[PDB]
Amino acid sequence: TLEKKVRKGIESLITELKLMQAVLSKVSKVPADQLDEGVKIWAGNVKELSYQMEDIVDAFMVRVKDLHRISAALEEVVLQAKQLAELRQRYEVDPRMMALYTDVTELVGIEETRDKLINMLTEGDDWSKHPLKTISIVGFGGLGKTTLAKAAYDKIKVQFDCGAFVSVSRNPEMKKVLKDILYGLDKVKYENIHNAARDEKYLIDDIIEFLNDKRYLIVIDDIWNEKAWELIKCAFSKKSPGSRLITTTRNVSVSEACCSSEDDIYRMEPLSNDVSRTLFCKRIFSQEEGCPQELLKVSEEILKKCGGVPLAIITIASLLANKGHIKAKDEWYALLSSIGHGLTKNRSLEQMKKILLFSYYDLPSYLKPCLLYLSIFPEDREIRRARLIWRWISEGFVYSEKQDISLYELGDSYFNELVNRSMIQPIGIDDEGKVKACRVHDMVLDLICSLSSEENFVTILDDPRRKMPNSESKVRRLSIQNSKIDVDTTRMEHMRSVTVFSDNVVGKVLDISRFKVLRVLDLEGCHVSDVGYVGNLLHLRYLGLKGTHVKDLPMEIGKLQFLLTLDLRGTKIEVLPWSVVQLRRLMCLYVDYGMKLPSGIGNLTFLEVLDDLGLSDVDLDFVKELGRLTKLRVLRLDFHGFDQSMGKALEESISNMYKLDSLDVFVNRGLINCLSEHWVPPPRLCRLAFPSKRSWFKTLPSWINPSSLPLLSYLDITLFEVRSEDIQLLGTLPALVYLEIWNYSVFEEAHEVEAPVLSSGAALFPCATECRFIGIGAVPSMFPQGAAPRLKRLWFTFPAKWISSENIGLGMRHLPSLQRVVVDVIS
Amino acid sequence: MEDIVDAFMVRVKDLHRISAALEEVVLQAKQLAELRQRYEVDPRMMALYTDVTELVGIEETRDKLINMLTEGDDWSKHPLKTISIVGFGGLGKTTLAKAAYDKIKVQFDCGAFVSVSRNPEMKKVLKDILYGLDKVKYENIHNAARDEKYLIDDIIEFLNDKRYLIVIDDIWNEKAWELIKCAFSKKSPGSRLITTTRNVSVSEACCSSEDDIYRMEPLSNDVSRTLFCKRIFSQEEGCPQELLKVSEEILKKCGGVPLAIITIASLLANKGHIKAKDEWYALLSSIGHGLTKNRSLEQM
Ligand SMILES: Nc1ncnc2c1ncn2[C@@H]1O[C@H](COP(=O)(O)OP(=O)(O)OP(=O)(O)O)[C@@H](O)[C@H]1O
Ligand SMILES: Nc1ncnc2c1ncn2[C@@H]1O[C@H](COP(=O)(O)OP(=O)(O)OP(=O)(O)O)[C@@H](O)[C@H]1O
Repeated sequence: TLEKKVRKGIESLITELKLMQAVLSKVSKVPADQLDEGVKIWAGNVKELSYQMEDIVDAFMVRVKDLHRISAALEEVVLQAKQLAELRQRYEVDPRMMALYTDVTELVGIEETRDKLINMLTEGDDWSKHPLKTISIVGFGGLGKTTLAKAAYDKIKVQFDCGAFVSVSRNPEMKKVLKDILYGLDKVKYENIHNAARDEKYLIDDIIEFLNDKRYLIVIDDIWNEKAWELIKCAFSKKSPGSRLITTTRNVSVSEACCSSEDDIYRMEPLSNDVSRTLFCKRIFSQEEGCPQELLKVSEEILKKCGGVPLAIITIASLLANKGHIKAKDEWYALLSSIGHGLTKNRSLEQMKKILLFSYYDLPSYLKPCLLYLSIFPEDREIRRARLIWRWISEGFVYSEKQDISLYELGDSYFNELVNRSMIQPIGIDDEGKVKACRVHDMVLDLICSLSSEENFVTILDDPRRKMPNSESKVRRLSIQNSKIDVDTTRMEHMRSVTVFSDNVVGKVLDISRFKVLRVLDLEGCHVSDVGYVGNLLHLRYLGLKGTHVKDLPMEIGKLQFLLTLDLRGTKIEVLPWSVVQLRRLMCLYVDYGMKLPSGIGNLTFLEVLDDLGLSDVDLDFVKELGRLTKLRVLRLDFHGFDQSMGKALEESISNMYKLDSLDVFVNRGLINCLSEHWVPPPRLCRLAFPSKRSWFKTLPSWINPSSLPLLSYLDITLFEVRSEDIQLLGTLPALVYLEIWNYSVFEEAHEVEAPVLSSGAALFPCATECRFIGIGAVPSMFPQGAAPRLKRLWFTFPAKWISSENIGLGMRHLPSLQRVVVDVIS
Repeated sequence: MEDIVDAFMVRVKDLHRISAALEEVVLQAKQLAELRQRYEVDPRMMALYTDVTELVGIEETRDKLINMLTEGDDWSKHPLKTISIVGFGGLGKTTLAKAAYDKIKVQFDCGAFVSVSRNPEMKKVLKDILYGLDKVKYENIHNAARDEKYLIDDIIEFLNDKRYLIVIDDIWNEKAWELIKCAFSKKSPGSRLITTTRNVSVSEACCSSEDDIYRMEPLSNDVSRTLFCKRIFSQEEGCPQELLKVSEEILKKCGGVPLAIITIASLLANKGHIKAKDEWYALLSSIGHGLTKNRSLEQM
């Protein structure tokens, strides 16, 4: 009856959504420089309609009284889209080229870095008989990559026969690039080469035939989208000893497509603090620095902001001193406040903003919003990547149709794709084995915040900013920050998300239940426990309550039929309500071992990651129940009171799981009567940790074999005894990037540190960067340096009575950077 | 709409439902109309520049081809003849032609390796033929734009009293080739032509005799095994001993196309057999339903 017309209109809305998203993606490709203002205004209005109809369709999906409301809203938004239609019909060089021409005696700190680039390629030019090699230089935004290549280039040209710079832009024309290569080789024979119009191929043949019996040193820079470089590499495919190539790029996934060797990849780092200070004082300051003595702290704090990027500091210095330091200690602070939120809205600085937006424009779709989402988080802090992944999934930024992907690995791939585009610095390694958190450069972060605020993507309340938009109704994302004064929340009815950063004003001034529709709720670090209204929120996906003093949670959580996250670390709650099996969709459950889980967990079939499951006073059915739901990828378990044949029951029921990637079991000072020696492990596994040290195994587990579980890269194992064949067996394993073994009896009984030996094989360690042995003697005279090619640190124990022995054959420099080690010695 | 029409035509009470469906289908047609109005290099070219000492099995077929066209070179007074090579997808038809071309080249006075696309521009093709014949006299021939005719005459006059061995590959739509044939119409004994195409029905448009049409066949199982192991493995195939069965089964699906084998060998060795017995089963199972949606496989 009435349901049929709305059920029919919904997919019409969906088709319109697809068309609008297509045109929005097309119009956002062009830089906001060639795009006329009329098309841009129309695009903004289209974007607003896009949000409104997404909200209507989502309301329909979650709800199905209300049908009348949905129908009325649908007719209204149709009228709006119609009316917007006829308005539109009714009313209708490279910025970095100059840098290339800069005075040589204007670059500070260049010579040493240039020498490092030269002698990593010309060391084989001595005996220039080696096969040709390419040296790739990587970096982010602009930090000397092209200049350094030219300094090196202009230095070593007497000892070759040819050579040229060629640049490749964002969207090259291959014939143009090839004509540029031909022109630079010889400008006489190929003087009018840009007029000849053959093809992409005959001129490749000509360039090949030209470079026979010659050493040249061709350098190509700014190569993006590796598929473009696979054309040029065919021009360089005949044997030519003593010839070399240089490549510069912002994509670190294209550099390994060159030179096939990680030692040839040149990661280059920002300038050091003192070098950056010297450059900064060379531009503004004439010859001395001892005059101010009052803005020195200001210069320190400014140089900290730019970090090390020769570009940022060059631009800021040019802005700061037009003629004899036209500004002093007041507008310096005004600039400092302006950066972070609004610095770029200025003059002579917009030059560099295009150089930074190059990378943002090169991003494909489905990644522009993911990058723009970073504007939510504050200026300088590490951002846990798991938080970003779950927030992205809950927001709707991640989606697919393949059904062979668990929609989480997809988000991880998006994050890694952001990393390799040289836009966010990854730092640290988490407990799951991947990047822990990420940090974004200060200039880039402030620049993207402005770009996001050009539309209504987010809204930030900041004391330095202290600014509000004119339309309170059209607010979707809010980021409360240190500001705690103007907390008006009246006319934000369709609020997509909200998050609060370390504020005690929350709750007493905030009223969140008033947000009838809400998709994620993030409450890191707050001190509020009054959660009794989340039952009213039915669109919620992400609910973060880490460190929130939440003592208890409402019984009616089961109503939140759509839900994907519950983070409950650091909370005061110790028992979950029974109304949690009622949840049908979930992917993560971050709980601590103290809390007690109600029975019925086996119904949460869609669960993807489980963390810190406490097994205390558990019956057999509950232990067996975890095995029916097989979608886990990460599982963390600890226990105190079930150490019986139930252990073997669980150990067998785990093997039902076929998608694990990590595992770790925690137990106090006991033999592991859980893992049985006749049991198949999951086919896929990477981490397999065991962080307890008071615990031990009697023997090396039998199921540990090179045959099964071939993808391991981490052990953290501990055993009572040790054998000289166990180490050899561990050497049969393929990857095992990380190594750690503990000898329990050594630290607990009167046991002597013996010297195990690898008798069989040659290397048994192709790739193990880290190796740790505690209570086990790993003498470095176990094999010549041709055994473990990559091993940055090694730990072992050396008894003092072996000083007089002859088995201590160290002193030679092994292949990896193994000259830093402090071995624990025992008398 | 076509379902509505067929329903009416077969049926002729149903008039009421048919009419209702008619007006509502008109409704979606109109609605979609205004909804729409509201909003407004060759992959196989790089393969040509591949290392010679990587091909496996080219010599036997290449020697057979050379002596089936060069057999009359002794007493080089036989009239010119053409050889068509027929195949599907990638079976080195182009590579084999170049392998033969690079060997018997010193014993001709001219020669050109010229390609034709799906939709050729005849002026471009003939300019390419001219440029390959002599790169000095006809250096900037691609700039000059006379017509389809005078440059054909230029070719004909240039090919007076010479033996050339011109090879033209990837001819589709024989109506294209019958224009090129007029370039080679004067008697020129001791000179020959080589033609490749994925369309067998345009080969009998060439050479007018079945004995010259060269059907070419996929690789044998042994040669396919050698090429498959040479790309992935280091030097010995008997080292794994445990994915050998998976290897032969996955090789059976490619059959003998040096292409499928080359793509699978590249995709299956990212860095020294990235994993075994699991991803190889993934690629065996992924044939049929989703293997195409993958990475660096789109190039084929
Ligand atoms: N050591 C240095 N001393 C002084 N100025 C420098 C130094 N290195 C770079 N610059 C200047 O900083 C600007 C950075 O441009 P650069 O040549 O680094 O671009 P790039 O590294 O190729 O980055 P992009 O990939 O964005 O082109 C240029 O003006 C350059 O001259
Ligand atoms: N016998 C061989 N040994 C090794 N590699 C080969 C062999 N034959 C072809 N290849 C490789 O496989 C691909 C074959 O290209 P091919 O010559 O088949 O194109 P083609 O026959 O003209 O077919 P298409 O109709 O696709 O153009 C190239 O990558 C070639 O290098």
